[PDB]
Amino acid sequence: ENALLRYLLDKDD
Amino acid sequence: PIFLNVLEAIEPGVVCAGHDNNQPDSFAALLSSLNELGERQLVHVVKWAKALPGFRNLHVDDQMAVIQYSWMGLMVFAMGWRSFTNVNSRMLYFAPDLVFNEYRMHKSRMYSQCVRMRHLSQEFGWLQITPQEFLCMKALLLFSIIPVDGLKNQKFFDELRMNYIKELDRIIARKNPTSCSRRFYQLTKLLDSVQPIARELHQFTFDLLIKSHMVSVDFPEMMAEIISVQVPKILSGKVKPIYFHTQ
Ligand SMILES: C[C@]12CC[C@H]3[C@@H](CCC4=CC(=O)CC[C@@]43C)[C@@H]1CC[C@@H]2O
Repeated sequence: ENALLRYLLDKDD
Repeated sequence: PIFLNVLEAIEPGVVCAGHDNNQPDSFAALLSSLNELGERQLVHVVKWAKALPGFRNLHVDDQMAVIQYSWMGLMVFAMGWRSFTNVNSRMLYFAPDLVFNEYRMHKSRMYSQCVRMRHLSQEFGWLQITPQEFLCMKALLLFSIIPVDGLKNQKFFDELRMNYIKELDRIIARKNPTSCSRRFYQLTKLLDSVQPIARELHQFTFDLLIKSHMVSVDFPEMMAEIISVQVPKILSGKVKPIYFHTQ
């Protein structure tokens, strides 16, 4: 579970 | 040309490495700058991938997986293209502020790998690869490396990959079948050629991560995690490239 990468995938920005 | 319109529209712009060119070259500074460049480009690869036709219909864990496995190949291929278009493959154009001449290829301790990457760059010239062929090929590289035990929803991945192959074929289609056939053959061979390069770089970066403390090479957050968890799955044979031709 790569949290930072998942965050980039999940964020719209 | 809906598909090409999209790929053109979503294509990332210029990414700088943040390298200080005013300082003399060193293995540590060059590799630390390459690592930071990888982190920066990964951010752009995620934003791009999210915008690719059909990508979001993949299971979210599979989106994560294809990104984590394919980034090296994708980035090498794009760098080969930049090198071709900006400096006719004379040097490796990693970024506007990180252009490798032969001295840097030597100092980086990646000379042989750099040779292969420059050969790749030259192929874009030798084959007269069009900007549109480049875009379709690059998109296909995202869908060219997966676990041997398959993904969470393999069927959706298979369908997506199929459609990206079809779009490449369309962009090649020449009222003479032999011309399109030779061309598809050439471009699939070129795509295959990325994988052994990416694998040598996978080994190099993993070995470097393992000893990074001993050589003063910094690895940013995402790169360090990916290279310690995901890259070993490639090196151990759990995750393998999808080849067109039998190697
Ligand atoms: C992985 C790596 C950092 C990221 C580099 C990679 C070489 C290929 C490459 C080309 C790019 O244009 C982005 C950075 C990357 C993806 C480097 C090889 C060793 C170093 O640790």
